Amino acid sequence: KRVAIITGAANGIGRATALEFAQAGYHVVAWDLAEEAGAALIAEIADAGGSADFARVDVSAAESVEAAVAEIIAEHGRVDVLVNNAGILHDGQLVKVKGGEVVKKMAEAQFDAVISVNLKGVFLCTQAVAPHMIAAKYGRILNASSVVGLYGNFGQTNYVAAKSGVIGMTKVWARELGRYGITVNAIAPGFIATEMVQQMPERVLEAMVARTPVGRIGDPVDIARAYLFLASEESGFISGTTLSVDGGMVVGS
Amino acid sequence: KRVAIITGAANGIGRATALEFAQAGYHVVAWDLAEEAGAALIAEIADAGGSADFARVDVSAAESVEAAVAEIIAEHGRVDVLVNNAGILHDGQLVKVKGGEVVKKMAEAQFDAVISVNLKGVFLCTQAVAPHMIAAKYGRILNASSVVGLYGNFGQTNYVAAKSGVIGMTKVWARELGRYGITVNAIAPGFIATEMVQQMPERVLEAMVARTPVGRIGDPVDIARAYLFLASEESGFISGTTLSVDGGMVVGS
Amino acid sequence: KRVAIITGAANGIGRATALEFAQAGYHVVAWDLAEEAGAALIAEIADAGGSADFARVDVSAAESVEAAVAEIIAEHGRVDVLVNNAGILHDGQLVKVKGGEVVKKMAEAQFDAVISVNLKGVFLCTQAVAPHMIAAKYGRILNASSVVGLYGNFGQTNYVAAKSGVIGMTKVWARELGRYGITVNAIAPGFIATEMVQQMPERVLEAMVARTPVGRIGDPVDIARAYLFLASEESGFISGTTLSVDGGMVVGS
Amino acid sequence: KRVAIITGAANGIGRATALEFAQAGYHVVAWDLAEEAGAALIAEIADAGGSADFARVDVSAAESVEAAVAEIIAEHGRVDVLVNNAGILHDGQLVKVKGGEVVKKMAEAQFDAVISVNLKGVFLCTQAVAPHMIAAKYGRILNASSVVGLYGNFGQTNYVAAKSGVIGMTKVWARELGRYGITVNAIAPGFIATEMVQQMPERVLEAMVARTPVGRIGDPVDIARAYLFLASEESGFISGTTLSVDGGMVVGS
Ligand SMILES: NC(=O)c1ccc[n+]([C@@H]2O[C@H](COP(=O)([O-])OP(=O)(O)OC[C@H]3O[C@@H](n4cnc5c(N)ncnc54)[C@H](O)[C@@H]3O)[C@@H](O)[C@H]2O)c1
Ligand SMILES: NC(=O)c1ccc[n+]([C@@H]2O[C@H](COP(=O)([O-])OP(=O)(O)OC[C@H]3O[C@@H](n4cnc5c(N)ncnc54)[C@H](O)[C@@H]3O)[C@@H](O)[C@H]2O)c1
Ligand SMILES: NC(=O)c1ccc[n+]([C@@H]2O[C@H](COP(=O)([O-])OP(=O)(O)OC[C@H]3O[C@@H](n4cnc5c(N)ncnc54)[C@H](O)[C@@H]3O)[C@@H](O)[C@H]2O)c1
Ligand SMILES: NC(=O)c1ccc[n+]([C@@H]2O[C@H](COP(=O)([O-])OP(=O)(O)OC[C@H]3O[C@@H](n4cnc5c(N)ncnc54)[C@H](O)[C@@H]3O)[C@@H](O)[C@H]2O)c1
Repeated sequence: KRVAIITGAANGIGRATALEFAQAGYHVVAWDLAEEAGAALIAEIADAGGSADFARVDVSAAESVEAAVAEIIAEHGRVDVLVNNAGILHDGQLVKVKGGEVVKKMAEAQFDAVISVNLKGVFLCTQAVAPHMIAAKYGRILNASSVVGLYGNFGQTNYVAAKSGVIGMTKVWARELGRYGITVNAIAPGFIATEMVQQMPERVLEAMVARTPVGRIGDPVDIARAYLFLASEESGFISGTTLSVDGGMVVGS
Repeated sequence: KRVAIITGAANGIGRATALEFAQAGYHVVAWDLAEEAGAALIAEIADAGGSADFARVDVSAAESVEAAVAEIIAEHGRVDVLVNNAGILHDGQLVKVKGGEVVKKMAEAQFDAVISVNLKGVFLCTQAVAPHMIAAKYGRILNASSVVGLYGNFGQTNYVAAKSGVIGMTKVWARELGRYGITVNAIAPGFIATEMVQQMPERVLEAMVARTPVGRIGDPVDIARAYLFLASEESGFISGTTLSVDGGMVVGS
Repeated sequence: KRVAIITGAANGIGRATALEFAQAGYHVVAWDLAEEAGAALIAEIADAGGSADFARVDVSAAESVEAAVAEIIAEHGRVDVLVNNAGILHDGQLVKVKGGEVVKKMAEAQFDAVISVNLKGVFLCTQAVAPHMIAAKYGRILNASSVVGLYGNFGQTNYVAAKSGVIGMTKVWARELGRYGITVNAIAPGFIATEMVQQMPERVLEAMVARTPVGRIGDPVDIARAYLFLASEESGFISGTTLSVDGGMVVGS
Repeated sequence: KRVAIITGAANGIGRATALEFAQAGYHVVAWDLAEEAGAALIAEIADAGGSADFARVDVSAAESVEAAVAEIIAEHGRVDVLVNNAGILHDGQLVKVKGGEVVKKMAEAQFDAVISVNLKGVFLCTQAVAPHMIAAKYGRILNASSVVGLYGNFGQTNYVAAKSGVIGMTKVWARELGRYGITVNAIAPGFIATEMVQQMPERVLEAMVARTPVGRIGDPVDIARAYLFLASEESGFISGTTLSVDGGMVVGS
């Protein structure tokens, strides 16, 4: 069993990814802040007869991430795959104006928070697993971007900055780590039925479907399967790329 | 069985993709100009326990394409998949000057021939199977682009025009056909050792590999499995995209 | 006097560009199929104290292009700038299915004619001018692409193929011709108020503006001033790029 | 006189941009940390008969930025243009290895410092001028990206993240601000002859020119001119775009 670390595993796309990798025979190491959801995931994988650990790790805390990787290596001796999927949102206009003045603007903290998890988290986790991958002459680095990182989107300064930034780091690490048997790719999901989207008002959802050529909101499973494909020992000639899984949706103006 | 049309099936990437889809349990229809190699493909397929047909088809000839699609429908009733992989190269600088005179230039015919096969052939083939995919409310269209369609390349005015335009058409068709259960994607391969590439000077291949982060020339098999994955019934939320399989290679200037 | 060839000069963007370049002090050579509007353009340029010639040229016809470049060399001894702006539209769905049958489809000739003018024509004009730019060790090649070359669009298989493909050739030629003092660039306009556009249903034009961030249809002079800038002898470090002038409009799906 | 804020104005591209805007008749407010160099710039602009102020502003510090904008509005009543050109570099591999042993890795504070100036600072500055531009129904936001944000680059994890992220933020702001007469664009310079590049070894510089189609390193004035064009009151239909000024250079792997 190859070992795969999936961050943000306790919910949504990471939950699906975690499940898919386990069913495929990976030993899954699941990272998240959400401990109850974490244990629930493990219960789900045990019910499906898979092999996996859960660990409470903050991807944006260097000391937390370093300690987590050391424990994996001491227990299992290898990290084959890292999926950097942990994320957060705090949308809002740069400045929101009505009646001759600013009624709201994106809080400096809201900006910093989203960058810390969605950009800096990717850097920390990858930096931490890389030396092991190099020594093993193998690895798979898989980074969560977004369709929104390609086109931009209203109200998503911080989130777009992070997710376009993640594609950039993916291109760098592709170049640096190839010569060591490591590939580095990103995935850019469209609208996916995780909890945020499933809570959207009725009119907004059906417009989102109408704007999507294939005719639906995507499922976490769609992305999980995409990560599994990219992680294959047979996907050694795929590196430095961004695979869109967005039902053909392009974010109009 | 699901039916997959693979154009340019007789050699290289087409041949591997044909062998690959039939092994996965598709019924393959192989189209190519090269009858001898086409027949041998079918033989190899049938010996391995697969099912396939070959037909001599010039993808650039509308009448040829239309008849061949009608034959398939008459025999098998369906077209689940089309891989538009057939292509040719005829490289050359736009213009080559010396002694104050043009001494060589990309001939009109050689511009036209690459356009005809690599661009127009993709249009004709897709256009012919499209109505059958619509009625069945299911389809997979898969188009052969190139890394060089992304970045451009010295000496390839014609090939790059075709391969960049193929991505354009991929985006249109995704828009037009998604409503009918059809996805439309492209693959853009990097350096892949087909016949011609295998016969390139050792020194040149070495420099090509040196420019490739994962550290080798690619194999037809790398591409074959990429189409297979995009062609999956479980890959229905991937559409309008360009999947790069280039080992991380970026064509620098 | 620097000499600038403007193709499709009789109307729309081309007409504004010729007026613009002549006002800046270029000697303009206007190429178009439409002599009536062509000859009037020159009259107006002359009225304003500028310098310009008109020639009836089919940019898709190699002989007619070659002869016309020769005539310019014989008269003026030089070509400093070529603006490949000549274009045509013939839209339509790839196929249109009803009653279980194809009731309309993009005709082979529709596809071909747009490719011929919008892609081939750019190749022929650039090929014919290039040796003179090479001898002079100076040149500016400027290619008409479209916002729709970046994102694709419903109903535009042919137009998108050609415009995405024009960007591809722009990248090749930049690579081939830079060492001779020549830059090669493209512009991708959004919604611009030329003939057909100005005649579109008010309600449709209103929808198009609503999709445009800066809140209006563009004007041909928006484009003409962008070519002039790229054409500048002080724009010699811009090459291989695609300048978008689209008011921030992104063609949603 | 329109008012333009140029950040990182004391050296390199910022200095040339400040001089170019002054010569165009803008009142320039130059921002930088480098005070002596700040005074010298003002003295240069005075010698050329222009109008300009210098202020010591750390773009990464919210309090400093908002105090600086408030002083501009109190003194001049308007901010027409912001060029966010300030930047820093701290290069190095994610993980540097020899002997299957890690000899260096990108320090966390190294990652954080570059993100702080090159990404967050852009967000702070724009956010600080934007309400005034909205009130006035006019504005030009112009963000410094890099060719490296397009293709990635060995040893530039932190810098590429920032510069690719800046492009993302550019796309968000285009969407949000267009309705108020405000445009938002990025420029992506190639290799430009500022101090760092100028200090490069002979052999590395040679190869850099060799790999640049137009045959030289760019000059800061190349980029100054491009910012000026994009900031023109006649460039109101240019928004949401990234103009490359890189001499046709594409960063090979
Ligand atoms: N779902 C979408 O609509 C969508 C769209 C586009 C792109 N994406 C990408 O897919 C990724 C996951 O999206 P999602 O929809 O499943 O969201 P999600 O909320 O369902 O899951 C995020 C998980 O990450 C965890 N998490 C958060 N912060 C963390 C930290 N600092 N350390 C560790 N763990 C942490 C959360 O607790 C949560 O379980 C995102 O990073 C995003 O970039 C999603
Ligand atoms: N192999 C590479 O290095 C590489 C790289 C980048 C892109 N590609 C591409 O992927 C595709 C396959 O490349 P390949 O390397 O396998 O080339 P290939 O020469 O090995 O195979 C091409 C096949 O298409 C057939 N063919 C040609 N013209 C035709 C026509 N008019 N009608 C029908 N059939 C026809 C040929 O007979 C041949 O069997 C190509 O179209 C090309 O666009 C290849
Ligand atoms: N105007 C737009 O809305 C728009 C938008 C996006 C991209 N473009 C591109 O910019 C260019 C100009 O578009 P436009 O709106 O000004 O359209 P237009 O119809 O007003 O002008 C087209 C001109 O090209 C000429 N022309 C056509 N065919 C020719 C041939 N074979 N030889 C010579 N000359 C020829 C026509 O006579 C006409 O004068 C087009 O090539 C188009 O691809 C335009
Ligand atoms: N010149 C090149 O080779 C090149 C190539 C690509 C992109 N760029 C980009 O264009 C921009 C300019 O590059 P340059 O080469 O001209 O750089 P430079 O180092 O010459 O100048 C950068 C300026 O920013 C100032 N600065 C730094 N931190 C600051 C802070 N926190 N607050 C305020 N001011 C601060 C510096 O003192 C300096 O004057 C950069 O942002 C860079 O991203 C440059």
